[PDB]
Amino acid sequence: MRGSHHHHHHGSAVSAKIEIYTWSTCPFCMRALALLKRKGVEFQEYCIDGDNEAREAMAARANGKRSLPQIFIDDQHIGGCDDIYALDGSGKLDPLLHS
Repeated sequence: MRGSHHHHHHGSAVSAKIEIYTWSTCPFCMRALALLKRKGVEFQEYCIDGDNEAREAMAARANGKRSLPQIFIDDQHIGGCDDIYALDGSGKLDPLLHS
């Protein structure tokens, strides 16, 4: 196990769980995607183009909301494009990501 290792009782290593439900061609979804990509974070996109079932699954987790996109971090609901950009503008997004 050669290398410069970091020790702080992590045990098994996980990182921020970031999810975004999208339509690929939605300009608001695209805008939210761009922000996340710029940050360089690892995340999961659920592109649900024309997928009615997945939308109902999304709405179940997002306060019944069916608007796109819907964003989650560590299983907490962040909201849509405006929401994440508002958090970033007030310096609240990076420590959720989480740095």
